[PDB]
Amino acid sequence: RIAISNLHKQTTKQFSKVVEDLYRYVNAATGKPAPMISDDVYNIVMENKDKLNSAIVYDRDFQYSYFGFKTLERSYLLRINGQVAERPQHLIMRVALGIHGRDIEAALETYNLMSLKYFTHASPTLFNAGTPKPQMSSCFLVAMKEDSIEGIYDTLKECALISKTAGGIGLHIHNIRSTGSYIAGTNGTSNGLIPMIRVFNNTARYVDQGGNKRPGAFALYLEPWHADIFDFIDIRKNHGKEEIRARDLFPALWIPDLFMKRVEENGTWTLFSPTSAPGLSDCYGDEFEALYTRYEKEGRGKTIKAQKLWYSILEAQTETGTPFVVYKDACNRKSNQKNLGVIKSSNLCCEIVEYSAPDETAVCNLASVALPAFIETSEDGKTSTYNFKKLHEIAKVVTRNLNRVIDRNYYPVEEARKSNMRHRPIALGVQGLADTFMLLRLPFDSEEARLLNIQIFETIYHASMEASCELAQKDGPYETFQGSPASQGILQFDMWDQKPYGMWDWDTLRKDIMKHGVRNSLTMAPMPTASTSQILGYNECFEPVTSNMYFQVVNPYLLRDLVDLGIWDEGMKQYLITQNGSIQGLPNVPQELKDLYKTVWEISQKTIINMAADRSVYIDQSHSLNLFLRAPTMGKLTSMHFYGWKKGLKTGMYYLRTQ
Amino acid sequence: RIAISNLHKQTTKQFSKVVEDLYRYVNAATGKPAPMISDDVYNIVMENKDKLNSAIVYDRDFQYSYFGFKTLERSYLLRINGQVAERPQHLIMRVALGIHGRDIEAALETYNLMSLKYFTHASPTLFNAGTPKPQMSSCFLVAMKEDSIEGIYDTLKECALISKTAGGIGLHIHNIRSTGSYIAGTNGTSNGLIPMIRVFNNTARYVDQGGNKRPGAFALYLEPWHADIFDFIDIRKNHGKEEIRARDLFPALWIPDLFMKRVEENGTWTLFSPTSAPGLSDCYGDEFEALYTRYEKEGRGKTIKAQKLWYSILEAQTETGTPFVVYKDACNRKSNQKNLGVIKSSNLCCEIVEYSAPDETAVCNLASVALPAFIETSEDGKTSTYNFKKLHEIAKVVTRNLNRVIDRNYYPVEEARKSNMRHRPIALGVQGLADTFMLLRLPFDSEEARLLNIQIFETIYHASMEASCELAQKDGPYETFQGSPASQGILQFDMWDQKPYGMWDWDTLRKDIMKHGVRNSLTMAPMPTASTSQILGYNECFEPVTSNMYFQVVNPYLLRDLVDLGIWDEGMKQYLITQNGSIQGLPNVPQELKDLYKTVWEISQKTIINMAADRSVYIDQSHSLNLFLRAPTMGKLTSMHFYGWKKGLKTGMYYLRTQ
Ligand SMILES: Nc1ncnc2c1ncn2[C@@H]1O[C@@H](COP(=O)(O)OP(=O)(O)NP(=O)(O)O)[C@@H](O)[C@H]1O
Ligand SMILES: Nc1ncnc2c1ncn2[C@@H]1O[C@@H](COP(=O)(O)OP(=O)(O)NP(=O)(O)O)[C@@H](O)[C@H]1O
Ligand SMILES: Nc1ccn([C@@H]2O[C@H](COP(=O)(O)OP(=O)(O)O)[C@@H](O)[C@H]2O)c(=O)n1
Ligand SMILES: Nc1ccn([C@@H]2O[C@H](COP(=O)(O)OP(=O)(O)O)[C@@H](O)[C@H]2O)c(=O)n1
Ligand SMILES: [Mg+2]
Ligand SMILES: [Mg+2]
Repeated sequence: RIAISNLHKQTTKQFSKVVEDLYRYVNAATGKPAPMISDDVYNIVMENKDKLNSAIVYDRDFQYSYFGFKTLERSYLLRINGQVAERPQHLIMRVALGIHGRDIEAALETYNLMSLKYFTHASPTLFNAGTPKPQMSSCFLVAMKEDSIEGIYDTLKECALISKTAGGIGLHIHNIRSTGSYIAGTNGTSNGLIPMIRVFNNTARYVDQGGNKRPGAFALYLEPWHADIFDFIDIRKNHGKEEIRARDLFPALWIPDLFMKRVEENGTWTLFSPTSAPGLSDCYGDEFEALYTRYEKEGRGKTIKAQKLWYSILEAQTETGTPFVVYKDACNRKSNQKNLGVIKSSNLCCEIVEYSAPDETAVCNLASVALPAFIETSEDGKTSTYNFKKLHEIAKVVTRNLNRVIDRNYYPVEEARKSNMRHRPIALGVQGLADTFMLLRLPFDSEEARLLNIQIFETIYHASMEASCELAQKDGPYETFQGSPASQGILQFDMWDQKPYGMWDWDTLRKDIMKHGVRNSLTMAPMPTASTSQILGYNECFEPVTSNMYFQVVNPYLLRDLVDLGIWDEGMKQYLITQNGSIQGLPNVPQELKDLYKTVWEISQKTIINMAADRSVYIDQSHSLNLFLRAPTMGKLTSMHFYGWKKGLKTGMYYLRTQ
Repeated sequence: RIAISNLHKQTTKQFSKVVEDLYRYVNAATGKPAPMISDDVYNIVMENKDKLNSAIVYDRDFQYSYFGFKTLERSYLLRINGQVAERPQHLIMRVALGIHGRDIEAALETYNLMSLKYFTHASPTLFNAGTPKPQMSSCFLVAMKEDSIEGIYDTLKECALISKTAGGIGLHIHNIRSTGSYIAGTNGTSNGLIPMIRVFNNTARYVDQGGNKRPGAFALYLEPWHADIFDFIDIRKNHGKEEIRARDLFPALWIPDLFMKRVEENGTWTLFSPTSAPGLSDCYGDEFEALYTRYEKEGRGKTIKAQKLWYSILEAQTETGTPFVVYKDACNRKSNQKNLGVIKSSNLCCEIVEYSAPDETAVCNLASVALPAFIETSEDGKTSTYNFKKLHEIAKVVTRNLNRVIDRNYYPVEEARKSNMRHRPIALGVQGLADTFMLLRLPFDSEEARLLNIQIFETIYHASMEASCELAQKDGPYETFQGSPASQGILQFDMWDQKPYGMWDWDTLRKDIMKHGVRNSLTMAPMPTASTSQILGYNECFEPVTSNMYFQVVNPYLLRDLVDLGIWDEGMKQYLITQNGSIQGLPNVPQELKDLYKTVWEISQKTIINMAADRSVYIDQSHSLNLFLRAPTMGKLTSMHFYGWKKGLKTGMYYLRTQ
C-alpha cells in the first residue's frame, strides 16, 4: 500500500544506521541526551552490523494491512522529533536482540519467525525491548499490604510506580475493613471500601501509562462475602452520586463455590468485615466452608438472601458489563502454584492465575501465536490440513523467548523482581482462532471445530512443557518447584481428572519433568490480544467474529466467497451494513456460508463455554472468556454463570457485551 | 446555667473514679478493651488520688458561658457510649497530669491556673493529653521529598499518617516540575502541579482528622516564579472545570522581595520550571536575586508583566480570600533557625516559621494566654491597671508546659520526632486582646492601645526567653543552638534593628542566653485561637470584634454600658441587628462608646498593620494577620500588601474577608 512506501522514503534503510540515529538522540528542546537504545543492545549491533543488516528482508513490511500498519506508526515504532524513524523490520530486529542479547543465532530465528507473522510478543515487549528501561511485562498482581493507612498508602505507591510503565494491575482488597468498622485509638468509625477506592481511582488518572494516551486502569478483586459488596459491584454505573462511583477501575468478584450453591439452593448468604471474620481469604474449598459456616453460626456477620446479592450482580453486569467473574476454588484447586499458598486474585483481563502477597507481586510476560500461519494444503489435491508439527516447533521458540525476557526485564518494584525470579511464570496465548476455522471451512460450532480446538491447545501446552523442561536441564528448575503438582507428576488435565486427547506423548514428558523439573511454574494463559491481533491482521483471541463488517471494510474470507459465487452486487454491500455484519436471513447466500460466517451473537453461549471448558484442561492459568448476549434476561445470564461454573471453569466471565 | 448542672447530675464527681471508668472502658459492640487513659497517667492518679480529688474545685465549672460550655460537651470532654463522662475540671486535671507526669507540684499549678482561665492549651493537647496515643501538636511543616513519583507518594503517605491525628499541614511544593516539562525515559510530558494537587486533595477528603467531623485540610506553599502559578492561585474558585480546582486545600504564596519590587516598578516577571531553574527555593534575598536575574538573562524561562500576575492574585483573593501571603525573605532574614538552612514554607494558619526538609518535618505545640485575666483595679480608686508582673509569671508557666509536651508527645511520623527533639520549637500566643482594650476603655486605634500592645508582647517574649534559659541551665541548650542568632546575642527586635521598649531588663537576659543557651529555638507565634477562645469566652486572637452582635447574643461590655446610660430599649436591640453589630450612626450613643466599640470593618487597616508591625519585633515566628475590607478595590488591596511588605512583616495576609 501507499502508506508502507511513504515510510520507506522518510526513513533510513540500513538497520545499524537507524540504531545509531536512535542511540545518539538528544532532546533538542532540553539539551539532555535521550538515548532510545541501551548500551547492551547498541554494542551488540555494532559488533555484528554486517550479519544483522543483511538478514533484514524489507519485502515483509507488505505483510501488513492498512489498519495493521497504521497501528505500528501511531504508537509502536520509535520516533525522532515526532517523525517516525523505525521501519517495521527494524522494530522486530530490535525486539529480537532485546530478548536474546548475545545469542545472535536465536535472535535471527526469532526475527525470521516474527517478520513472517508466525507469532508476536505483547505490546510492552514491542515498546520496550532493546531500550534503556526495558519493562516488558503486561501483568501485575498486587496484594493489599495491610488493613492500615500505612498499608493502603504503601500499596498506593506501588500501583503508581507500576502504572508509570507498561502493563495493567490486578489488585485484591479482601482484607480492608468495611463501612462502620471499629478503629482503635479513635471514636471515629471506618468509611469502608468506596472512599478508599476513590483514592486508587485518582492515582489511576494521575499516573499516565508509559506516558501514553491510555486509560490507565486497575482491576480490583473482592469476595462476595465482604460487607461492602453492593456498592463495590456498582462502581461503574452511569448514574448515582459521583462520590460512590469509580469509573476508571474495574470490579472483579473472586467467588467461592459456596456462594453459588447457596444461590442455586435459594439459601442465605452472610456478610462480614474482615476484622470480624479473619482468615476467609486465606483458605478455600472445604476449609473455607468449615470456617465460613462457623462464623455464620457465631453471629459475627449480617445475613441476607443469597439471591438478593445475585440479582444485584446481574444488574451491574447488564448495565456495565462488569463485575468480572472468576471462581476462586477452581483457580486454587487447579494451580501449579498451590504449594506457595492461597491465590487471592486474577489480573486486569482475568487470565493470569498467580500467587501474590505483600512482599511478592506477581508478574507475567506475554506472547501469542498466530494460528492461521500453520494452515497448509500439504496433501496432494486442495483439501487443506493444519500442520501441528510446526505449531509444536514454534511454541517451543515462544517459551524460550519468554523465558529470556524474565532475566532481561526491568522491574518497576522490588516485590515484582522477588516474585518473578522465584516462580518464573510465563504466559503463551493465541490469536486468529476464528480465521483458522474459516480458512479450513469449519463452522465455529461444528464437531470438527471442537476437535481442532482441543488439538491446537494440546500441542501448545505440550510444546511449552517440553521447552521448559529442556530449559530446566540447562539452568535448574525454578526455586519453588519442590512440592508442586508438577513435581508430583500431576499436570493440568490431571487436575481436571481427564485423560489428554493423546496426540502427543505425555508419558515421556511427565517422566522427564519429575526427573529434571521445569523452568516455569506456569506457561499458558490465553489473553485478549486487543492491539497485537490488529497488527498481524487477525481476529482477536479465540472468540469468533463480532460482525462480518467492522471506513468499514468487509470480512476478507466472506468477500472472497461472495465473489466466487458471483453474487457480490450492491445488494450485498447494503444488506451487510443494514444487518451490521450478519449474513443470515439473506435470500441468495448458500447455507454453508451462513453456517461458516455466523457472528458471535448467533453462536450459542453453551457452545462457547463448551469450547472454553474443553481447551481449559491444557491451561496452566486461565482465559479471558468474553460473553455476548443478544436479548439479555436475568435467567438467561443466570444459566450461563452456573453452566460455566459447573463446567469447572476458572474465569466464568470477563466482559459481558449486549444487544 | 442549666447545662452545667445537668452535667454534674449525669456524671460521677470523684476524679479518681472517673479515671477508673475511662481507663477500664470496653467497646461493647466489639469486645475490645478501648482504654481512654494511658498506663502512665492511670498509675499516677491512683498513687495520688487523695491529693488530686481534693484539689479539684467544682465551682469553676461556672466560669464558662453557654456557647463556651457547649463547645466542651460537643467535642472536648471524653465520652463513654456517646454519653459524657468528663466534667470540665476532670478534662483540665487530665491535661495537667498528661503534661507534667510525676511533677504533681507543677500539675497542681497548671490545673489551678487553667481552671481559673489564665491560659489554655491548643485543641490537640485538650483532646489527647493523658490518653494512650497522645498527639498534642497542631502544626506540621512538610517538605515535598523529591520531584519524582516515589517522592510524591512518600510525601502523600506522610500527610495521610499526619492527618490521621490532630493538627494541620503546611506543605511546600516549589520543586515539582511544571506543566509540559521533560521526563526522562518516556515521550510523555509532565502534567504539572494541578493534577498532583488533586491527589493531595483526595487524600485530604479520605483521611478524617482524629476521626472528627472536620474539614481535613492542608495549606500548600509556592513561589510566584513557578510556571504553574496562575492555576495554583485559582485553586479555590467557585466556577470553572472541576478538574482544575481543589476546594479542600489552601494555596499560599511564598513571596520573595524581588516579586514586589518588580510589581512596584511595573517591570517584568519570569516564570520557570524548577528543573530549568534549580536552586531558587534554596536561597533568599541577595543570593536569590543574583541567581534569578542570571536565569532570566539566560532565556531559561517565560517572561510576562509582573502586574499581570499581581492582578490575577488580587482576583483570587477578592473572590476566595486566598492565596495567603507570606514574605519569604522577611521570614528567613529574621528567623533564629537560619543556621539550619533556608526556610521554605509556613503552616496552615501562616503563623509558624520553621525549617523543614525531606528528613525533618517541623512540628509545633501551641498554648495561648488570656489577656483579660491580668486586669485589676489595684491602685486605690477605680481606675483599672494591667498587671504585667502576673503576665510575666504566667508566660513562664506556659513555656515550661509546652517544653514538657515535646518530650511526652506521640509523633505520627519519624521526620517529626527527629525535627522536634533537635530544635524544640515552641509557640505561645494570646486571646482576648480586644476584650482587654474594651475593659480598660481603650479604642483599638488609640495611642494608649498602641502602647499596651507593645508592652504586652514585650513581656511575653521576655518571660518565655527567661523560662527557656532557666530550662537550658537544667537540661542543656537544644542541639542546634551553636551558630544561632541567639547564640551570638542577637534577639528578635535586633533583627528588626530596633531597641526594645525597655520595660524589662534585656541586658541581663542576653548575657545569660549567651552563657547557658536556651532550650527552645523559637517561642512565640500568635495563632488564630478559633475554638479555644470560644471555650474561655473571649474574642479571637488579637483582632478586634467583627461585630457587636454575633441565637444572637450582644457584646457583654457594650450591653453593660447601654444599660448604665439607661438607653437600652427595643430601639437598640433592632438597630443592632439592622446594622449587624455596628453602633456608629446611632443617634443616642455617646462618642466614647462609638470609638470604643468600633467594629473591625470600621478600624483602618493601616492601624491594624501598624500594630502587627509594632508587636512583630517580639515574635520569633510570625502571626496570622487576618485582613478585613469593607468596599474592596484592586488599588485598595494593593496598598495593604505593599504597606505591610514595607513594614517588614513576615505574614502579609492570612485570610481576606470582604463586605
Ligand atoms: N483517619 C482515618 N480516616 C479514615 N479511615 C481511617 C482512619 N484511620 C483508620 N481508618 C480505617 O481503618 C484503618 C485501619 O486502621 P490503621 O490506621 O491501620 O490502624 P489504627 O489506627 O492503629 N486502628 P486499628 O487498626 O483498629 O488498630 C484503615 O483500614 C481505614 O479504612
Ligand atoms: N507516568 C507519569 N504520569 C504523570 N506524571 C509523571 C509520570 N512520570 C513522571 N511524571 C512527572 O515527572 C515526575 C518526575 O519523574 P520521576 O518519576 O521522578 O523520574 P523519571 O521517571 O526517572 N524521569 P526524570 O525525573 O526526568 O529522570 C513527577 O514530577 C511527575 O510530575
Ligand atoms: N487496554 C489494555 C488492555 C490490556 N492491558 C494489559 O496488558 C495485557 C495484555 O493483554 P492484551 O491481550 O490486551 O495484549 P496487548 O494489548 O499487549 O496486545 C493485559 O492482560 C493487561 O494486563 C492494558 O494495560 N490495557
Ligand atoms: N480549623 C482548623 C484550625 C486550625 N487547625 C490547626 O490547628 C492549629 C491551631 O490554631 P487555632 O488558633 O485554630 O487553635 P485551636 O483550633 O487548636 O483552638 C492551627 O495553626 C492549624 O495548624 C486545624 O487543623 N483546623
Ligand atoms: Mg492499625
Ligand atoms: Mg526521576
